[PDB]
Amino acid sequence: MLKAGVHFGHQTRYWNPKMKPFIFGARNKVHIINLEKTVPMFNEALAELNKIASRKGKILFVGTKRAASEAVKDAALSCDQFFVNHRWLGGMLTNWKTVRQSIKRLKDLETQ
RNA sequence: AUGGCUGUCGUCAGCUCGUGUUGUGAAAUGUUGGGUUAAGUCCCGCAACGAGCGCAACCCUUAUCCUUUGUUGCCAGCGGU
Ligand SMILES: [Mg+2]
Ligand SMILES: [Mg+2]
Ligand SMILES: [Mg+2]
Ligand SMILES: [Mg+2]
Ligand SMILES: [Mg+2]
Ligand SMILES: [Mg+2]
Ligand SMILES: [Mg+2]
Ligand SMILES: [Mg+2]
Repeated sequence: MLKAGVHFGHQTRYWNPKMKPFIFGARNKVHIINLEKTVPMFNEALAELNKIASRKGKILFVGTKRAASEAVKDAALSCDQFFVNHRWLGGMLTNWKTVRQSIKRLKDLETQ
């Protein structure tokens, strides 16, 4: 059921064809998602995230679009996980060996 | 055939590498873009993240002042010559 609040979908422009099964679609030439399809998927995702946390893992929230910036740092501060709040540095994971020095370099400033 | 040394483009601001990513590949990106600088100088942005040789600084000299020392250098204030 509609556990959600009020979003009823968005993104009138440039709709991706391969998302047709998730589209309900109607008003004011703006697509609206099929929340009936969403709820089982969101619950399934929520259940899985838990399993991971239960084996002790990090989730690394990612959301860099202004609006959500503060929303992310807070949600990630709580739950003691980690987050990326601003521009995602290309290669932040593929070459972790190089960004590691930047972290170590950063740690130096805080201590000094 | 060479070492060493030297001129020259040019004291011009450029030249590259590690990892990552893109391309079948030669390669590309970074190093491009908006401003700015004498400067690849700096800031912002950005599949790039960092680094090196260059630029700048550290060197010599010149322009002001202070402390120390005062002869073979100096003579403001004192004595007569
Ligand atoms: Mg390849
Ligand atoms: Mg170049
Ligand atoms: Mg290039
Ligand atoms: Mg530029
Ligand atoms: Mg430079
Ligand atoms: Mg750049
Ligand atoms: Mg120099
Ligand atoms: Mg006299």
